[PDB]
Amino acid sequence: ELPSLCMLNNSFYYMRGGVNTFLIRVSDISVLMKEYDVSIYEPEDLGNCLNKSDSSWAIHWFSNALGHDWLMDPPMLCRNKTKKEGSNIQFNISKADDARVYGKKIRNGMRHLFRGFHDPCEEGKVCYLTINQCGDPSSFDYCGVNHLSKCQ
Amino acid sequence: VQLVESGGGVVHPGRSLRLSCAASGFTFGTSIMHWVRQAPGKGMQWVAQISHDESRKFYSDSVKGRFTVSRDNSKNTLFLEMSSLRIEDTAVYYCAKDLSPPYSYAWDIFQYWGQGSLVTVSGASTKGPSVFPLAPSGTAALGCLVKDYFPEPVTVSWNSGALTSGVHTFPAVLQSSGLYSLSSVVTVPSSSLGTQTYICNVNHKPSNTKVDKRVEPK
Amino acid sequence: DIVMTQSPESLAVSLGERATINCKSSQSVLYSSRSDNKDYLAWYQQKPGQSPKLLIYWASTRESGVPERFTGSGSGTDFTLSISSLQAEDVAVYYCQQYYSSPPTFGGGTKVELKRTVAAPSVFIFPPSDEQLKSGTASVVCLLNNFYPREAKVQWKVDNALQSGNSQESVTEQDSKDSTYSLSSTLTLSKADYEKHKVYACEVTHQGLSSPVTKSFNRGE
Ligand SMILES: *[C@@H]1O[C@H](CO)[C@@H](O[C@@H]2O[C@H](CO)[C@@H](O)[C@H](O)[C@H]2NC(C)=O)[C@H](O)[C@H]1NC(C)=O
Repeated sequence: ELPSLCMLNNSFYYMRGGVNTFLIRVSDISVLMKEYDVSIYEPEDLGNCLNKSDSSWAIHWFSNALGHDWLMDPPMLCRNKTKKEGSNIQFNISKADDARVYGKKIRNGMRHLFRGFHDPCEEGKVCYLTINQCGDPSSFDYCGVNHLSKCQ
Repeated sequence: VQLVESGGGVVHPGRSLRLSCAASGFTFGTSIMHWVRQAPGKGMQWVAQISHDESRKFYSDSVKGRFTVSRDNSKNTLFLEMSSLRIEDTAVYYCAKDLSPPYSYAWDIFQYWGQGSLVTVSGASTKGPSVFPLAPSGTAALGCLVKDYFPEPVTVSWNSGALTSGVHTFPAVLQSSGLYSLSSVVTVPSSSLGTQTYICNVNHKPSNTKVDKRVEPK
Repeated sequence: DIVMTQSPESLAVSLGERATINCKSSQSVLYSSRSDNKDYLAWYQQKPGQSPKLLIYWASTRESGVPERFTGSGSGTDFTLSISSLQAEDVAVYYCQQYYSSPPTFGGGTKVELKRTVAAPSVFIFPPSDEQLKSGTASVVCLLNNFYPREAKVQWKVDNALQSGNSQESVTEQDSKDSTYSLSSTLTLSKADYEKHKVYACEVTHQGLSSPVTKSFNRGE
């Protein structure tokens, strides 16, 4: 079942959930907003982020593979599949006093999943983990077989 | 805060036009912008969206690939390049600012709107109006028919701006021909008909017509 | 995608009374859980020519500076915009808008006018000018001047045979002072046909008229 991983550069990581492909990048830019977007509480909310049902699981694996504990840890924000902006899932991994701890979590998890990961974050500055399904408008050119050749 | 649309007039089907929107009173370079059109009818329809940096541009399926949204943050100006125009594109084009905070995804909430610029697409070339009188027969009605003209608008004044009270100038009606027809009337006391001189002063700037016709009783 | 339908097309209320626009969406626009229940619905005011303005968002939250007489309400599929006490200034078109799904969609909008006492129309007929008759066409015009409500029936009659399709109507916007309307009805005929008939009549049926009013002429004159 397991989703095959891969990396290209310092802010270009990938995941393949059977047939589907997912692009994992780090950003400093708070793209998705609280109060406007879908909070993900449990794995069942995930189906509201992807067109497919056979997408939901790969995401669910990875989030938990990172260190996300659904019961206590903060809900990740996601862009509804109603908005034709694409499918976006972001984790608030900021080095700010609030999500200070959660920041350390997902980062250690990443360093464990991807040998080639280094903390790109700035101290006392916002930091986010953005994921996009491949084929989506939000995923762009980065999901082409030009970038995806360099991988397993 | 200010949004002022410019450009837009009359075009032949298939030709191109460019609309610009001048922005002031907010941080233009950081906010998401939109183009919403209103066709003669009622419907308010979304046309395009652009990000603060132009990386993400989205179009409505009706315009997709014919229109091109662009922006110049240095001049705080928004642009819509409209090519291969069709009659269906006839609308007032409003430029609007998205409520979405900086670097946030589009909220599709239109906080501020401009006054809008009219864009008319028709194959009808420019034609001047033919002005016929609506001859009167305790109060009397006098008038002017302003038939077969293109494009809109036409300006009617009575007694060169002296006659004002009880002047009803009806909105233009587009005929089968694709040419506009308009009517203008004025209620006057019956007693004045014999004395007073009544002349409507019609002005259609696109065909450069200026006419002024005297309405004589029957 | 989502279809916003608004109702009633145009309403008229006395100064001070309550105005009530209805808005209905084809799919719910509600997002729930956390604790928060938000309705992805907005209201806009558009006076003539002027820039449309944002009134309400989240279906109930007033945009900064909107007076408290404007009340946004509803949930899921059914929404209502209420103007607690109508002011002359409040005359405009009002549009509801969905922002739950892409693309954002708007209503057809209700038009808000003032409700005033019945006012009978003054009826007038005009024969085609000789100037126009030499031009090869003929235009008979009928004016309904200063009346309320907008609703009235104009029937054209040529030699006692009723006319259809050959006429066009035009109506002024409710007057700024007396809030009455005026109507233009133009019967367009071929010079040829016009000369073959004698009696030309225009029949107005209104709320303010005791009985239909007829304005007519003979071609002989
Ligand atoms: C993601 O996490 C950061 C850190 O907790 C949030 O940023 C802080 O927001 C609070 C309340 O608005 C402020 O008092 C802090 O000063 C902000 N910290 C920073 C780093 O400047 C951030 O808002 C969260 N994401 C969103 C958009 O909700």
